Amino acid sequence: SFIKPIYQDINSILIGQKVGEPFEKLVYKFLKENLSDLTFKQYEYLNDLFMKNPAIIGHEARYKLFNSPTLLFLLSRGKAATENWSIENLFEEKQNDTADILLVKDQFYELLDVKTRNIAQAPAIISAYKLAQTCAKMIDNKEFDLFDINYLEVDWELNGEDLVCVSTSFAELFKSEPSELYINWAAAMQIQFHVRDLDQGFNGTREEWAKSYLKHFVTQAEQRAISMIDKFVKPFKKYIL
Amino acid sequence: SFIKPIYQDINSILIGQKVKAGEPFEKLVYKFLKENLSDLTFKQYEYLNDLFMKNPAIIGHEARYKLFNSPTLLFLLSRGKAATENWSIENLFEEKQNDTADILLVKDQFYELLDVKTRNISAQAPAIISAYKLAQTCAKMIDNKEFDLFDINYLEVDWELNGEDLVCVSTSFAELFKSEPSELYINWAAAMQIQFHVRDLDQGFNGTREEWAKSYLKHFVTQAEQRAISMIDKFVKPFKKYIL
DNA sequence: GCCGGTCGACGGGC
DNA sequence: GCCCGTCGACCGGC
Ligand SMILES: [Mn+2]
Repeated sequence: SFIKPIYQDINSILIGQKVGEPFEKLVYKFLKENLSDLTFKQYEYLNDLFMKNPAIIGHEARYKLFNSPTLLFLLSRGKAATENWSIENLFEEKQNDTADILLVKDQFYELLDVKTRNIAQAPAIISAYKLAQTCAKMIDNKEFDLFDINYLEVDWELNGEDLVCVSTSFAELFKSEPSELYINWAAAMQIQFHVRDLDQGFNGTREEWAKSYLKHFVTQAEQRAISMIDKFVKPFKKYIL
Repeated sequence: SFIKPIYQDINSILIGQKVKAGEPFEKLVYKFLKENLSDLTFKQYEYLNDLFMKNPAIIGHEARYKLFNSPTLLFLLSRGKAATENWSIENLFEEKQNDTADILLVKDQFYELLDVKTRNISAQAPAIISAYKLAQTCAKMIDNKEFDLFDINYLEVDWELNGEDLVCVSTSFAELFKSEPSELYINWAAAMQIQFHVRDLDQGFNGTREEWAKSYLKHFVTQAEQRAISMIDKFVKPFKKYIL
């Protein structure tokens, strides 16, 4: 995390700003103004990577520029989009992209999401399944010291016509207890939580985090299958008889 | 249906119209219907505001819920205790993008819920209704024998890009209750949404609406059982090896 | 709050 | 095209 060591600073600049989505642009702005050389939006990182490798043409070749199957899986775009890419056909911000912001330096990747809220309902974080896949690849490729998925919550309060930042929170996914992670299966299998109160006491490595998270996903997967029978089958059986 | 009879007209008018998202086409259908079927044509929050406004005596969520005279229709169109509780002429409903129906058409205690879909040409099949929402609707239709009360219909607006602007090329009309229920594709991960292309929706179901409900509920259940099972191969089987 | 279902829009494999 | 995940934004019952 390149953000933790300057989170003091980020908090204080964010506290008192006024406009809740417009808030993440102020996080980007600040980070770009202060960590310029390592601050990227995801489509921007991809553009930079590919521009800097003009000889690397076509999807299969460019897929090799990541030299990480986990990072190829989290950060890369699809075969065709990676094929059709050129200096005249650059990538553009897409919501479907994994990270709000990318911070990279000395081969380390900090995937960062900004979450904005008033004072209610837990946002989508990542597909529980997409995470399981991330973990599997981590473990398979022993990529335990490559990336973090961290979060920044901007808490705002209404004010006339303005919205004002009351406070900020920061959390690191790999510092959380995997089993405390709420999975909303129906809602695109999205892990949901508020950054402000995501547990931060996990005392293992990313390897132990990945194993522990796979245990949780597998567990909940089993639990959902069972829950589906109780919720979606049993009650409706009486109408077929 | 109140638009089935006038569809060649909505089709007449829409085809050939330019727009400089694809969504503003929904805007043109609403304008057309509001003008040619003024009293029937709503938008779920309009009807909601309307139903309550013309009943100033009826106050609070329970009393207002009675206004619907239909468990099944309540389910579809209602806004929940607090929203219904704090509704007034100084706190009217506004359209939410997670309401049931884009457009509501109503005459003589009959309801036509109309969704508008818009598209290019070989696009993703869009969300229709939560398979589970529909499962509850059907059950409610049956528990309460409400088989002649509402239809769920769709209008598809096909556009092609023409330089800066989009030009309506064709349109489609289809009825959910005329589709063969067992053909309805349920995308479980994506909010349990049944997805289909309106244009391709088959319309050869011949039976009571009851038979459609019973037949839908057969599909939903079969599909649910299959999904739960498939979670084991999709989400358990591949990750077991990682358990230490 | 916690839980979890709903509508939208889109990617992206084959 | 079909299949079906992934990210947004949201509701609304306890
Ligand atoms: Mn975001």
